[PDB]
Amino acid sequence: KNLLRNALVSHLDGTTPVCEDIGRSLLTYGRRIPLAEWESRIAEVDARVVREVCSKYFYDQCPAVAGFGPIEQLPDYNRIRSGMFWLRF
Amino acid sequence: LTARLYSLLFRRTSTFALTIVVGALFFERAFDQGADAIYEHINEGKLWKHIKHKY
Amino acid sequence: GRQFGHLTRVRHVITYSLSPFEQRAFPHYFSKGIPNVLRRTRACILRVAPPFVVFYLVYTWGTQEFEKSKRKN
Amino acid sequence: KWLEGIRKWYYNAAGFNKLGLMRDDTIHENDDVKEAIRRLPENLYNDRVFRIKRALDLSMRQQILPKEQWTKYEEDKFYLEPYLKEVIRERKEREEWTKK
Amino acid sequence: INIRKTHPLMKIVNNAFIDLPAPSNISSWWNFGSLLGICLILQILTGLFLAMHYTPDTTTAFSSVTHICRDVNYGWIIRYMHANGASMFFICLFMHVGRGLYYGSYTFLETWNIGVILLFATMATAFMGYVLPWGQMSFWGATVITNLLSAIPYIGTNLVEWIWGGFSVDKATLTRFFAFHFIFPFIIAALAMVHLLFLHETGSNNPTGIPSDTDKIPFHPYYTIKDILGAILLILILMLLVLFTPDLLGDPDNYTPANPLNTPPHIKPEWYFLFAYAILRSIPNKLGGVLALVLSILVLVIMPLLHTSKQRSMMFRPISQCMFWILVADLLTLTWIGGQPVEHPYIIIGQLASIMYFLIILVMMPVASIIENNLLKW
Amino acid sequence: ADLTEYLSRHYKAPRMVLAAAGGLEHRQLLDLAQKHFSGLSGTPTLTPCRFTGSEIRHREDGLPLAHVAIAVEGPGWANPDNV
Ligand code: HEM
Ligand code: HEM
Repeated sequence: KNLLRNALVSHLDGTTPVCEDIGRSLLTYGRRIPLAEWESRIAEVDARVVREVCSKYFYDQCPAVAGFGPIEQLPDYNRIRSGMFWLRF
Repeated sequence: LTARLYSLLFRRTSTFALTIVVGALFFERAFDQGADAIYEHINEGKLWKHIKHKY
Repeated sequence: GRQFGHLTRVRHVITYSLSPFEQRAFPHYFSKGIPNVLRRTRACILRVAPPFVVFYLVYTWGTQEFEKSKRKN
Repeated sequence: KWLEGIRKWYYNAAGFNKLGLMRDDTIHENDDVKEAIRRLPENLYNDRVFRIKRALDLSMRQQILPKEQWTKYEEDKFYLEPYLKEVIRERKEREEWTKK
Repeated sequence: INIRKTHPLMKIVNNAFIDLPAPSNISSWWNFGSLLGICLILQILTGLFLAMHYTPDTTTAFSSVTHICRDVNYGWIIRYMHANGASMFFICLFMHVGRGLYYGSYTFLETWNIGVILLFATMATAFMGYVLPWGQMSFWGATVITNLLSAIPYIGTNLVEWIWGGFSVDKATLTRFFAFHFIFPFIIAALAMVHLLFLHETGSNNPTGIPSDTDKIPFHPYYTIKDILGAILLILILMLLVLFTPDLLGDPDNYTPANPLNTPPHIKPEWYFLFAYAILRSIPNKLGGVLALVLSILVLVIMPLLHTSKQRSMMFRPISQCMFWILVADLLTLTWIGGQPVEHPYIIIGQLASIMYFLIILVMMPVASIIENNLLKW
Repeated sequence: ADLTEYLSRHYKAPRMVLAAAGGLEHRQLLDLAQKHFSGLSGTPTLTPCRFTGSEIRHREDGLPLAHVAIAVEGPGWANPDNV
């Protein structure tokens, strides 16, 4: 959470990232959310909600894998599917 | 039915194993009754239970 | 003979690979499996079958020769 | 000569044309065949392994190609044979030099 | 890092069953390795439980196995599992050999030699296990094949009196054969590990003969579940054999106490030895017939040294393929002629079939190979 | 012709944002918007897109390094679960 705070603050420095942020906020939302509400929603975060959301968006998905180059070592897709969900090893 | 079943009994491994052992015992019981009923049903008559039921 | 990493050197190849949950369990079984097995059957009729009909003809010939020898006496 | 027609009947009944393969594909491999494959340009080598992998896929799934993409007796671009000739002649060169 | 890549046993497991680059072209004719392995461990278990209730003596064996099949719980099905699993093991062994001859994988030389030695060991284990129930058929067949070993001049007489423990098949011979059938599948498993070692040195083979190093799919979990499919197919066929028709394979005379005087007229070995036996009785020479059998196994040794083709398999050589199917029909012909009484037309066609066997595998293979060779502008 | 059609359709009335960040005045900014961007006088998309989930691979051994990416379907914008 402290890394996300510092990353967002150093992300929005200057004028170009600020104006880009205003444009992208008013395109996705029609409005701009200032960073204090982002700080409050950072304070709305504990590890239990995090592992709930990660259980929602990772736990036995059907991912998209793109390989480029000498990718002989890269396993088959079913190896990714087996190692995706834990059987608690 | 399917969404309910996957959302309950297919996301924790140990609960999955426990419920398939419980259902395996229940299916073992039901298959005992079904198979014994069928095999006694297609060979009625010459079976020892009725000849013992004579006596 | 070894593990992966060192076997071949192939450029110019892109493989598309589909998710198993993406497609059906049995994609067009009856509309494809029957003509494919008819083609694989026709691809081996005159190579596989003419030994066995020779087997059955020599079977019946030697059998009826034994019967004819054992039914006059 | 009618032996060409016999070769045509054989090349029909072979099946690697139906798999879309050339004569330079199904050679059994000794080390001389390995040297001969190594003595090839990059384009034909990559086209050969592309043909091999397509043939392995269509041999696994067994859904063999339509009639139109099948190679023929005339257009068989056989190319490994002079390289194989040079490799075996170098091998006979070495054997003759040792037995001399 | 990864527990599979650190523990030394798990490194062996990883190199054996996980990171094995396998050919993606192999159909159900390559499941036979797992089939033979599961047959072997089930034979281990069934013979082990039999040995927990078997008595190795001439007086007590027949009555004790009767006590097993009538009194010990499930011993009847365990005995049926052992015998019919030997038969299923033989079916899978012949088709493993047929794959190895048809798809040109016999170019693997020392792996083929290890397989030949495994074939010797399985024949010996099979024969001595068949001797063990102390039947009439087993007694007379053991006497016949013991005299076949006495066919050797000046060495065979001492060797047969050395393996007797008497004048004939007596209690010493019975217990010695029990010991050898009781010990040999461990040695079979060890040489099977050696067989697997040389194959994982080389790498497995596809139907094409072209090495599939550009198209290697792993051994897991694809081939694991495919071998499970084939194994449970073997389970259902084997168990339906032992629970529906137990008598389609077993001899009737096998259920008789051994009479040392009878020699019943339909004396024969079991069907997996009749092709070994049809070569014998259709050649009027004792040493000549047993030398013909030993030379048949040596022909199976020879056939890797006569591959004068330029492909690997006969998949694209249809003439040699048709000769191979004629050889398949000739093998079943020799087996059926082994399953007949000695009769004069049967004698004629058995001699013709055995000489046809030798002429096809010995002579016709390089002839067919060189017609296929010179036909293709070579 | 298609370029003119594209420029005439996919730009005009609701779907454009002017944004200014830095040392200026917002009142004069809207006054300059009144001065120039007024009178533009402009006058049917965004369907849910099916995520497939699959694997594409380019065996191309001429290059030394290797590049492997893996992803799943992202949730979007209207969720604090994105945070
Ligand atoms: C004693 C019984 C045998 C066992 C348990 C056994 C076991 C195996 C196993 C596990 C494999 C690897 C998987 C497979 O393709 O089946 C294999 C392959 C092979 N075996 Fe055997 N084998 C036996 C008998 C033989 C015999 C008698 C031969 C012939 C000499 C033989 C020749 C081969 C060959 C050539 C391969 C490789 C085939 C390929 O690459 O596809 N095996 N065997
Ligand atoms: C080391 C493990 C093994 C042991 C301890 C063992 C033990 C026995 C015993 C005690 C018998 C006599 C009882 C009976 O005939 O039912 C027997 C018979 C037999 N065994 Fe084994 N055996 C073993 C492995 C094998 C294997 C690997 C085969 C071959 C697949 C085999 C094939 C046979 C056959 C064909 C019989 C004769 C079956 C009959 O006539 O009833 N055995 N074995």
